[PDB]
Amino acid sequence: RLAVMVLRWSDGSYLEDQDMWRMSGIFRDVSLLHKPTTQISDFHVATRFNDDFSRAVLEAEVQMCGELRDYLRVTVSLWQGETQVASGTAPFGGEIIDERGGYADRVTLRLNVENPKLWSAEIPNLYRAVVELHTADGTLIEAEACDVGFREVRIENGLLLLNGKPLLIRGVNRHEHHPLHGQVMDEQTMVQDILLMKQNNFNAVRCSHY
Amino acid sequence: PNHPLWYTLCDRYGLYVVDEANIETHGMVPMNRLTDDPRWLPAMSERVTRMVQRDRNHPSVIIWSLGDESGHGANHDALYRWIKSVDPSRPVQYEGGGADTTATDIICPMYARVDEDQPFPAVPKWSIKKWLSLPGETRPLILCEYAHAMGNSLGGFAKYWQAFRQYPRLQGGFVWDWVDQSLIKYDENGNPWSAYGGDFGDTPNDRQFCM
Ligand SMILES: CC(C)S[C@@H]1O[C@H](CO)[C@H](O)[C@H](O)[C@H]1O
Ligand SMILES: [Mg+2]
Ligand code: NA
Ligand code: NA
Repeated sequence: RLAVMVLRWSDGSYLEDQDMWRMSGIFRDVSLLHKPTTQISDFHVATRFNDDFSRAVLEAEVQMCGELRDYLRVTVSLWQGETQVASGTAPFGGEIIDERGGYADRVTLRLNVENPKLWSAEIPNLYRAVVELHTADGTLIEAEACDVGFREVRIENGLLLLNGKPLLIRGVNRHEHHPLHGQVMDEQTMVQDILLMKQNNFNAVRCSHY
Repeated sequence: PNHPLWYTLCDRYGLYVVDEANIETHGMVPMNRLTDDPRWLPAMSERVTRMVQRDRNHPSVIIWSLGDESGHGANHDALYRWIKSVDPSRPVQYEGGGADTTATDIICPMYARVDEDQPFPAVPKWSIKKWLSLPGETRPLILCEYAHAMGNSLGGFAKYWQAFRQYPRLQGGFVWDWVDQSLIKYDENGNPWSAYGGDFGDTPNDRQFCM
């Protein structure tokens, strides 16, 4: 048995003065997650590019918790559909960071991608990154994953550029609101909103304000 | 460069002066044919350098100009730097080659409109409000020529002034121009009348465009 005591007002409320209905409760999902003792505790995915975006390096930093062991490995594999496009495997132990060494509990994988299919709101090309924590011999401990969009966002010479091109933001602010369920969101309502947005020539959304 | 007394009068009465080198090659095709040619650098240099040597002590002169309507050539960049080196006390401006080249401290277009872009290839005349905020652009904008006062004209003059007052980096301009270039001719009874292009048997000519 779980018991949850939810307070409507807190010191947190002082930072939650958004122009919206003031409600309370357990309004998003509750779940149980089982992880092994030796586990992926964090991972960051970066994509960097050459000048014409014909070449990319996918860089994945992976952190583990649990007992450090020589036989431990991380494999990051990148998939375009059912085709594996790149893969990197390494033991734990980051590069030297300072006078006390580096992160023994971290590893960075670098995968080369030639002619990456680029992500944008116009063509949302996605790859699948799979982060496998495993033994040298190939026994899986656990896998985490995410969708990867190859794109560069930067400001240059006073312009916001996506993949080297200046954006024109056709945006809208969107609160999480349902007339019957209040501030509880479901997949159907989210999908309805996105379809309507794109159908009406929107390409951008601001999570106002959270 | 003007008659020397002009600067004395501007010093004393109080007018800001743009002193301008006697260099205009408007009729060349393309406009920079001579100004990009190193063989014409000696002749151009003397029209700039000798102006500076004559007029550099006049307080009324606040800005030097490399001339007018001669495109943009490497000779302009050379003479721009010469002035910057010799007299740091005065900005240098020049309109040719699109009004915002490397030979000018001031965005100085001629007849750029307030709100309307005129996107000519190679040498566009942007809306002045738009010109200021072009990516990477930081310079002040002062029109070297605007509000062409030919005959019944100066329509839309207030639109410039509203813009000049609203935008800090829009710092005004020079109306084109002060005085009609009409000449006196006389009828059979000796009565004077105002003549323009073509009235002296001059041909080809550009008719009333001198006024
Ligand atoms: C007619 C344009 C193509 S050139 C135009 O002619 C004007 C006529 O008064 C002025 O001389 C301007 O300086 C010039 O830009
Ligand atoms: Mg508010
Ligand atoms: Na101004
Ligand atoms: Na004229």
